Amino acid sequence: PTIAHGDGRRPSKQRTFIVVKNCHKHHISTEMELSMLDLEILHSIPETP
Amino acid sequence: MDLKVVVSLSSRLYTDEIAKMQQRIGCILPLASTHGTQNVQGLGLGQVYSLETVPDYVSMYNYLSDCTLAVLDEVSVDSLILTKIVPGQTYAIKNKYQPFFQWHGTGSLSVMPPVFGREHATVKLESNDVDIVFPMVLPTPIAEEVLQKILLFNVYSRVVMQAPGNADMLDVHMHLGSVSYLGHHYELALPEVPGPLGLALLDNLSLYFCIMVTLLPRASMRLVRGLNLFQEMVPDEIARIDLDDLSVADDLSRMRVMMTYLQSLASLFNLGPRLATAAYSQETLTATCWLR
Amino acid sequence: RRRLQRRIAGLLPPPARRLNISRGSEFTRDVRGLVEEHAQASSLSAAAVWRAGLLAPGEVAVAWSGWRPPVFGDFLIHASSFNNAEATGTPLFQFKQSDPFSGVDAVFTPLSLFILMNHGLTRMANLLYDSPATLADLVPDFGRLVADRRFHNFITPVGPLVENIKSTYLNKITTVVHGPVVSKAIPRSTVKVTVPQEAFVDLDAWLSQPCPADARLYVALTYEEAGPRFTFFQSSRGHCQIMNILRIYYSPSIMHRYAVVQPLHIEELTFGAVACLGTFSATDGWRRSAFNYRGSSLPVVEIDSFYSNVSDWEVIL
Repeated sequence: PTIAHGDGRRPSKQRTFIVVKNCHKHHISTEMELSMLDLEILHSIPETP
Repeated sequence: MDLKVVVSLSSRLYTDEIAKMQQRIGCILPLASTHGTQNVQGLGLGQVYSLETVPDYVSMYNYLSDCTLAVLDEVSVDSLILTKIVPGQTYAIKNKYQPFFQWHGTGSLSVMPPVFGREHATVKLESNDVDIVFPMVLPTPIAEEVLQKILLFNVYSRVVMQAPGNADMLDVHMHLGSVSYLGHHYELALPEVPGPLGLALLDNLSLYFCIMVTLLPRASMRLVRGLNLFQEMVPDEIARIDLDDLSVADDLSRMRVMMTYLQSLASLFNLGPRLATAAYSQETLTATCWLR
Repeated sequence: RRRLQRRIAGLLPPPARRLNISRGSEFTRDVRGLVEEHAQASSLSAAAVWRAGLLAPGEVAVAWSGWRPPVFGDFLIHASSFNNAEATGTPLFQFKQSDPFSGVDAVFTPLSLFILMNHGLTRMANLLYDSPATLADLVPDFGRLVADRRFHNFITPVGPLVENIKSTYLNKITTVVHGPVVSKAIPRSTVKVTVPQEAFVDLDAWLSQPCPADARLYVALTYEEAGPRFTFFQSSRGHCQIMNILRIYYSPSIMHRYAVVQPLHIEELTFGAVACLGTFSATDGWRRSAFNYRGSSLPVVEIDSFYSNVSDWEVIL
């Protein structure tokens, strides 16, 4: 909006502002070991206690 | 009362043609007809300012004063919706001309035919084989000074290509290479090699002007012998008592061709379609003007 | 083909020019619709705008008559350079400033122009402007710009003032550059161009067949021996006549300028220039009056009903 000025000035008209806001992506990744022996144990079925 | 002259294109444009046209979305151009749809061959100064013939200022000025003019409004991909100027109403034009002469409020604008090179005022369309030549629109005192300075440059280039003992090529260029108006000190693009045997712009006007001022002194002598003493004190008397005997057929022929070359030239130095501005706001480079 | 009917019924009707009146005491709806003309002003309400029709395109029509709205050219001036007691209708003369990017303007009424030229008419000039020096530097080199006789192509007449808000430091005036001079106030009242009587001369009175529809006001700078003068001609002829007619009228002063000084130079050779200022009714115009200041008065020429239309400057010789 604008104020009507009585004095001598160049009158500013209807002003309308267009502004854009972009997003930021963020990537995150950690690494975790797992052994092959307990993976084979997972693939195996146990019999003895 | 509507004014949309929508000129349609046969084959639609590319992207870069629109990229050139959107930077000339406020200039004016002459039409051929005042009808609601047209084709592209009637647009601004293609048929008279072509690149294949020798162009002259005279027929370009005659065609520019001849037909209606039109500011352009929208450039679609295959249509150029524009509006023509009638003397009833007032319009909004923009100074998007490549020799950028800064306008002013309540100034008077002259729609001139292009002098500063075809490539400065063109939109080279390829999809259709047309060259939309936009006419030069620039304020009237600058129009007067640039006409004087292109004309004297033409005459002075022609006399130094006539004989190198006449003048120096820097001396003609360090005066007529600049136009000055309200401190805006511009520099003019001058074709330093126009080429002999005409074949260039501003030869036919310069030829007209030089034949006119060649035929001028015996014309003044004849028109003071036809009729007083005040008129015979301002010029020198060597232009007064020069001949007093020429053959009447050649005298009448010279006087008649001097009169035609004067009336065409004097109609020409009035810049034809003249526009008068009201409030030129160069925050948006917009001038508000009407047809005067 | 019927949508076109409803559209062309709206684009059809020209204004009904003739009308069969029956009795003048009737004052029926048809003659009221003939005499009604819409205003350029209403109060800011929905009913008032929607009845006055202010939002109509091109003209003002409640929902092409030979009538067009005017165009205003607003100038911002140093408030000392324009005496704010001057009336509405005075022809202003904006000087094209030699400063490259100056957003301030230097307009002149002819009274303020008179003290620029010389440095009752002179009494009202020095009472309206006590200071002949703050205008002598608006034009930066007046002696050079007149001594080379290129003063006529620098002054652009911008027609009469119509509304002037009196601000304190930097003054804003609204002129009319082209078209019909009329006021924009909440009571609308007539604006009449006032030119000083000693400066204004006539041209049918100086010459002493047909009657034209309008007469044209002319302004005329001329370079004399004792400085330039701004005479104001009124004529009812055409321009191409008026150039020869004023050449006849100045043919005394042309010989006087060639006689009292001999122009050894070449830029001195012009003898003034004339520019048209617009048309007015040739029948009942220029009824004289006097412009009353706080202490004195000058006689003034009050041209009513102006159509402001500026032309360019054409030399006289």
